[PDB]
Parts: sequence; C-alpha cells; structure tokens
Amino acid sequence: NDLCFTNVYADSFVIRGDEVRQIAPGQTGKIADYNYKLPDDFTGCVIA
Amino acid sequence: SNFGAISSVLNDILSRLDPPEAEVQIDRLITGRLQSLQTYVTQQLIRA
Repeated sequence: NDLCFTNVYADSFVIRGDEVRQIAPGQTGKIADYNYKLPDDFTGCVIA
Repeated sequence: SNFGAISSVLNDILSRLDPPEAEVQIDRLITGRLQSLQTYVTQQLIRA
C-alpha cells in the first residue's frame, strides 16, 4: 500500500493443488515448462 | 579451490543443481576467484 507500480498485470488460470508449487520463479515440471513460465527475477505476488 | 561451494567446476554445479540454488553456489565460487585475482594484482603492484 506504500508503493507505486509502473504497470500491473493480473494473470488467471486453474490448476491442481499439487501443481501450485510450480507457480514460482525458477521451478520446473509440465506447468512451468509448457504452460506458464515466470521469469527468474519475477517481482509480484502469486495468490491461490 | 571450492571456497565453500559444493564443487569447484561451473559445469558440475550447473549439472548437479537447479537455477535458484546453483546461483548461490556460483556466486560463492566467483567471490573466491575475485579475492584471489585481486590479491595477485596487489602483490604485483608492491613488487613493481
């Protein structure tokens, strides 16, 4: 609540509970590899 | 020298470990390589 942001994106999708692990920087597995990749220097929040 | 990294070969680190954790092993290794190169040039300035 103290900051300002240059631009903001909100990305949305559904996955299995045990795949939520893969939605983080530098992870791997079918989701991270073939569906949705975060950059290694990601700035942001993941919410599920 | 290892400088307290898990091995002293960059290709070994990168084969053995995933990117978020390989990075701290590489960073530890390049810190010792900077210290040794910085030590060499300081001795060469004093000999010169």
